Amino acid sequence: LNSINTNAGAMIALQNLNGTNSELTTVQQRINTGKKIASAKDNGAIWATAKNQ
Amino acid sequence: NALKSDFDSLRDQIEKAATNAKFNGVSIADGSTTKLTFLANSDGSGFTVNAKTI
Repeated sequence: LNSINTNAGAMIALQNLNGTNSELTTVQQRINTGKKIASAKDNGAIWATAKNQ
Repeated sequence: NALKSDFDSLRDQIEKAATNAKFNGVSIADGSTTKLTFLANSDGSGFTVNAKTI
């Protein structure tokens, strides 16, 4: 296909770029807090355990 | 009598120090359980640590 109306490769590049953006957001939250479990959204079990302890 | 009172105070302090040694609601030295098992591999194998009551 040599269509003018759509191009799936740009879509796949957007998905990969958004996944890299999400992983950067995770690393950025973990660097600005200094903890890998800094909130219940990260992982609730160890989070609540450390909070009560 | 004074030496006996010192002995009893030391013994009560050991009992408190033994009872208070817990983390995350469990203890390996208070005698509440025989052993604790932590994950050792991805298949579910454990790393047993026998309790040693003090």
